[PDB]
Amino acid sequence: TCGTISNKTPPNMNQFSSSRRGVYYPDDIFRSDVLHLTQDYFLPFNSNVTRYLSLNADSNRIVRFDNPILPFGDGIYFAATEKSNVIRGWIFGSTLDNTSQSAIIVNNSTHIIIKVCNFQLCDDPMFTVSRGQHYKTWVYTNARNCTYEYVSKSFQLDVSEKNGNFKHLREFVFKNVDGFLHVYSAYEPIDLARGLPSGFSVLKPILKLPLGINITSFRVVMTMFSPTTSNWLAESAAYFVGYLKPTT
Amino acid sequence: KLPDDFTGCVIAWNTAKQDAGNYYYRSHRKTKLKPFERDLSNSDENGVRTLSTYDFNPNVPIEYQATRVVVLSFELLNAPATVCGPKLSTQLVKNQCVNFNFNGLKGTGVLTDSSKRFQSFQQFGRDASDFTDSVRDPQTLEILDISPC
Ligand SMILES: *[C@@H]1O[C@H](CO)[C@@H](O[C@@H]2O[C@H](CO)[C@@H](O)[C@H](O)[C@H]2NC(C)=O)[C@H](O)[C@H]1NC(C)=O
Ligand SMILES: *[C@@H]1O[C@H](CO)[C@@H](O)[C@H](O)[C@H]1NC(C)=O
Ligand SMILES: *[C@@H]1O[C@H](CO)[C@@H](O)[C@H](O)[C@H]1NC(C)=O
Ligand SMILES: *[C@@H]1O[C@H](CO)[C@@H](O)[C@H](O)[C@H]1NC(C)=O
Ligand SMILES: *[C@@H]1O[C@H](CO)[C@@H](O)[C@H](O)[C@H]1NC(C)=O
Repeated sequence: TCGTISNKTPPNMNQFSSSRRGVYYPDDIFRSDVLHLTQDYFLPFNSNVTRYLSLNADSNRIVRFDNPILPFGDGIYFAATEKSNVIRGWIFGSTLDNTSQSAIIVNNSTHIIIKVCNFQLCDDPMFTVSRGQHYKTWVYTNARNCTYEYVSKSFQLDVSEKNGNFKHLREFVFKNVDGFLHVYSAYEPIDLARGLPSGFSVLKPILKLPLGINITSFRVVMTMFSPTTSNWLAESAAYFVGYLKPTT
Repeated sequence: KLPDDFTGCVIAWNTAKQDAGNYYYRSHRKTKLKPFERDLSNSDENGVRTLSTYDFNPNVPIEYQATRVVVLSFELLNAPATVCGPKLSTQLVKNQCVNFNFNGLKGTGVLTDSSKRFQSFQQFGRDASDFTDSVRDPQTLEILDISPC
């Protein structure tokens, strides 16, 4: 089964700067004490980056739960500014429907799951949180022809609807080259209400996944919350998308 | 599709006796595959299949007979060895000019202990000339300096 959202407001797509944000290791070669000049898909400095929100404003009954199908370019830069682990992961593919294989990468509350299958996706792929704890996964209805799976070691997230401004900045770069999805990441403690903070970031290689799939599009998987297992509420989080461009 | 930067081996052999049956290949696509891309789509938008069929029988002409193919793709990074050839390991011989072979990294030079801090994954070190000046001994995990003979 799937969750549903009634009367989203559409994404406002405000734009912010990737100020030196989002550098990553371009190749697997170990280098030490050297200056390396290289042509690769990088996010240019001070590039425009588009903001997407999950937000709830009951005083206007305004909901935002911005999970559009975004293009995947020559790879993407992705950053979540976060306080309640609303951003749980991503769906990668082409059609993002059962006619093609898609890769789902999600922090399911106790395990990172990676699967490649002919998923039937929900219209709003999401997790749910009841009473501050994991409820149910509304990401996909059918798995069909799975051909890759990975599951990370056990953990627990904090899943409560923590109050205040954002405290976690999680950064990612995704590249799909020679049938590997490369994932790079960094984490930074933050204490800000809006936008990306300015600053230099280098993202470490986290994953090479031998997913032979065509990745053309992606979208984010997010939580909704409730105290009473119904009337699911959006909760304040923002994510930022930038596109890698061939640059030296 | 193989990449242009491919490193690896392509291996094939005839199996027309074993692999009788029906097997499929994509005869047409709107765009070529990327290297190591896969496309499992059977039906088109209307429902007719996009895949052609090999009819494999031992009775078909040789050119049409089934071959199995294995493609091995390799990497030789500055990272721990994961697959190795059957070579037996010798003792170390330090402070002498010797040939050496560490994880298939051949060379010649003088081996000594070293003060080098390596990274947890790192197997060898190089100076600004790419002269390999240190190597992790895969047996003891100790770091050896390599000097010119
Ligand atoms: C990967 O997937 C995309 C999307 O499914 C494919 O893009 C289609 O390509 C054909 C021919 O180029 C167009 O007629 C379609 O309109 C495209 N669809 C979209 C949504 O862009 C793409 O061809 C696939 N293969 C590769 C190698 O990218
Ligand atoms: C996007 O970039 C252009 C120039 O790079 C800039 O003029 C524009 O202001 C940016 N977007 C927004 C919403 O400001
Ligand atoms: C996903 O998390 C649930 C509980 O949070 C757990 O029971 C399940 O095992 C996890 N998924 C996988 C594939 O382990
Ligand atoms: C995919 O799964 C279905 C059964 O769910 C099966 O009929 C079909 O042949 C499978 N296709 C591939 C390519 O494995
Ligand atoms: C085998 O490798 C391990 C770890 O590298 C090492 O402790 C051991 O001495 C090596 N040789 C033998 C004979 O165990």
